[PDB]
Amino acid sequence: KGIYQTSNFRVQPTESIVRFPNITNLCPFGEVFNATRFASVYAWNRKRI
Amino acid sequence: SVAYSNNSIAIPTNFTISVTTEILPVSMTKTSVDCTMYICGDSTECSNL
Ligand SMILES: *[C@@H]1O[C@H](CO)[C@@H](O[C@@H]2O[C@H](CO)[C@@H](O)[C@H](O)[C@H]2NC(C)=O)[C@H](O)[C@H]1NC(C)=O
Ligand SMILES: CCCCCCCCCCCCCCCCCC(=O)O
Ligand SMILES: *[C@@H]1O[C@H](CO)[C@@H](O)[C@H](O)[C@H]1NC(C)=O
Repeated sequence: KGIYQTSNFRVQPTESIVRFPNITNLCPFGEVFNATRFASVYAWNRKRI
Repeated sequence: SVAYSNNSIAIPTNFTISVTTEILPVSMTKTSVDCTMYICGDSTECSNL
């Protein structure tokens, strides 16, 4: 007999949402991994994606 | 410096009724802790671990 503390009141999620930016184009996989020429290691090329 | 002598006494002729306060703590706040909420708040993987 007595009063007992239990877990705090839990609420389960009902649905899952995903919010990504409006992006359409594919990344330049051909330009990066299928380039005709590659740089030398001392002059390594940096490309912004 | 008390004027001590071997045959001298000091006797009050009046009195003061004095009221003073004493403050004592009795109780502190009662607390309870949900461990799962504190450590692994709404994370099922953390709760299972
Ligand atoms: C004992 O002390 C009380 C208070 O400390 C004295 O009463 C005061 O007496 C003066 C002069 O008569 C008054 O102006 C005050 O208003 C009195 N105060 C109060 C609270 O009554 C009292 O006279 C003292 N008695 C002796 C014999 O010394
Ligand atoms: C064209 C540049 C793409 C930049 C992508 C940035 C985000 C990182 C995601 C990973 C991309 C490379 C994954 C390579 C796939 C490896 C497949 C394999 O295991 O054979
Ligand atoms: C890679 O480049 C070569 C030569 O331009 C081409 O024949 C091939 O189709 C390219 N592959 C891809 C996956 O783009």
